[PDB]
Amino acid sequence: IERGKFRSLTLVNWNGFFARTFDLDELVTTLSGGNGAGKSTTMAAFVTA
Amino acid sequence: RHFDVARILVDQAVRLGVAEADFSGLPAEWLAINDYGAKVQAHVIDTY
Amino acid sequence: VVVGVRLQQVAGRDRKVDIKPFMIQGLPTAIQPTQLLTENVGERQARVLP
Repeated sequence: IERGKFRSLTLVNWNGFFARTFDLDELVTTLSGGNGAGKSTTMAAFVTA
Repeated sequence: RHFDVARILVDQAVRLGVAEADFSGLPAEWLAINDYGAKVQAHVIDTY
Repeated sequence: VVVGVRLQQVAGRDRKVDIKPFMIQGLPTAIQPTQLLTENVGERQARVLP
């Protein structure tokens, strides 16, 4: 009960993200843009964290 | 229609310059933009 | 609970990277991660602190 939740992700001095933060949704955190927008870089930042 | 609206607006607004406060290290807040609970996180676009 | 990793581009012919994990507990709910890691120096663009 009362499962813990990821609330925020932060990328510092990353290519395309100097001081970026994403507020992580409880169910659906969808990140979208043009191709090559660093989207893969965002998932990479999370996973390497 | 509001969601369909918002995307269309954003896809336009963001292309015009970028927000300078984004690099201050201070996250923007989720300003409400209508009833029913819709919110937008956005720094003020300043540098065109 | 905040968790995180420091990263650094290791100089060399091969594009290497060095990583260091860390954790923080008891942080005030108000303070955002960016503030802790970034120094809002008088310059337009904030610094990132080791």
